[PDB]
Amino acid sequence: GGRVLQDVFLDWAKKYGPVVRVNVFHKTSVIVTSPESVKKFLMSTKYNKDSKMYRALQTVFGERLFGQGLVSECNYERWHKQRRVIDLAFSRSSLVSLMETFNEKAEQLVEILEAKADGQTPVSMQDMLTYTAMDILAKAAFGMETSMLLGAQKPLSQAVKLMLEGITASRNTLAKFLPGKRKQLREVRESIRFLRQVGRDWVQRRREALKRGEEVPADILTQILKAEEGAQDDEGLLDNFVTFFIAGHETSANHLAFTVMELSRQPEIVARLQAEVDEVIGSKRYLDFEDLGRLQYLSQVLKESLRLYPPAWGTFRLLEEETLIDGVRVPGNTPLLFSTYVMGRMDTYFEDPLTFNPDRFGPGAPKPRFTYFPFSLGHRSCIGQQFAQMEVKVVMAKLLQRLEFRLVPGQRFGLQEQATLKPLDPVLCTLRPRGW
Ligand SMILES: CC[C@@H]([C@H](C)O)n1ncn(-c2ccc(N3CCN(c4ccc(OC[C@@H]5CO[C@@](Cn6cncn6)(c6ccc(F)cc6F)C5)cc4)CC3)cc2)c1=O
Ligand code: HEM
Repeated sequence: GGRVLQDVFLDWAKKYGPVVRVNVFHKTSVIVTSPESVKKFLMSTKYNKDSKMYRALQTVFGERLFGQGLVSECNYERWHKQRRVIDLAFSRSSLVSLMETFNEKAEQLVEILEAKADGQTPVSMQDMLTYTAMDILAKAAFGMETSMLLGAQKPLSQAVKLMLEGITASRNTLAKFLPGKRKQLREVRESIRFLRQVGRDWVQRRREALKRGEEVPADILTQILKAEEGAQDDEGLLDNFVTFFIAGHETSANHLAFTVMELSRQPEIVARLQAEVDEVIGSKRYLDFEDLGRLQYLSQVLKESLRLYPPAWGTFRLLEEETLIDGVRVPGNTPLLFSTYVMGRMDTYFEDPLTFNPDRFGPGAPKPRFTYFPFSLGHRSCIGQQFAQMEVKVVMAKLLQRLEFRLVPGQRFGLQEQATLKPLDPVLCTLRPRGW
């Protein structure tokens, strides 16, 4: 069964009102599920991330993973310094110029799949979408080619896989430390060091090029380095390398996987997606930036996919002074937990919440008001939002143009939780070419 901790929180939120104490963490924390509260705490620089919660990202099993990178830096000043600089890499011109990378990798994904489109060969969409998102990220952020889509870098994607399973366990055990052997523990440490070392090398390869007076176009890497000029160590730079290395591919992959998974049982939705893709791009191969804006219906489908299946389920702020929240006195020094997964599944905020219905986001439908935030909100919202929404439309658009998917019998629709929420089963499918 693929219930996650988020599902328990949901149960408790429906039953116990909009402020609920939990005791699964470092502390009595409080899960906060009223829209007004979401607005209050997220939409204000006055509230900041809980350093105690994000320590699980800082280091893992004694090994430095995300450090004080852009996600896990809780101190506002130190965080604003990083964010000002790194923001330059996500300008509109910065993103428009990634379209070629997004197209190249999307195209390459589809060809690999058309090569397997006999209707018998089982293919892990979760693996495939992961390879694609990784190849996009490496090229787009770091100027490097991983070619996982071409069977390359098996150790790299092994290190990522273990690091992530490692995060799952780093939360837990829990009496389960006698059974789950030292093998897993040191493999995770190995993996985490593998990742930092890839960072060291790609920082090297980059510095080498600049030293030969070579011309390097402005980059996420360019901006992470610049955020680090003056530092005694490269250690704050590696934090940011690893953060972007994982954040910039894993959750885009989960989102793609959930979308393909859910679409496999929504034939009407699929037909309408096909109809839209036919009129916007036809059978043309490259999608321009202007084309993405016109995939209106595809936007709604993805928004709806993020409402039921948000990979990044929420966030935590620290409540420093005792405050009254929805009629409940909550003491100072208390961690607040926000969940877009929880709120998206409450019939209080969404009629018939288990029905996948993209019309909820149709033009003219009032936007959800603090009941939906798959990219978080306020100052600590996702820097990579537009980047993600772009690449995901590029991939999904191409799949829809050329392929049809059928989920392999015995594949489940349920969730697991690693660093993020993702499908429990890979998304094993057989494929045919569109029109069969
Ligand atoms: C027995 C022991 C016992 C005692 C000792 O008795 N004990 N005592 C205390 N606890 C304890 C304490 C704490 C927990 N927590 C449970 C989980 N928590 C947690 C924190 C942060 C989270 O952030 C999620 C990231 C955010 O962003 C993403 C997504 N994303 C955005 N853009 C792109 N990707 C992201 C970022 C960067 C990347 F690089 C990749 C990513 F995907 C995902 C999520 C969860 C904290 C630990 C549990 C138990 C015990 O168990
Ligand atoms: C569809 C996939 C994506 C979703 C659902 C997602 C969602 C989120 C959310 C919920 C936050 C977490 C904030 C918190 O812990 O409170 C966030 C932050 C962040 N994400 Fe994304 N994201 C995705 C893709 C991107 C990609 C492509 C990148 C990089 C290119 C990335 C970069 C980051 C970083 C650096 C932050 C921290 C920003 C800051 O605190 O200033 N994400 N993401």
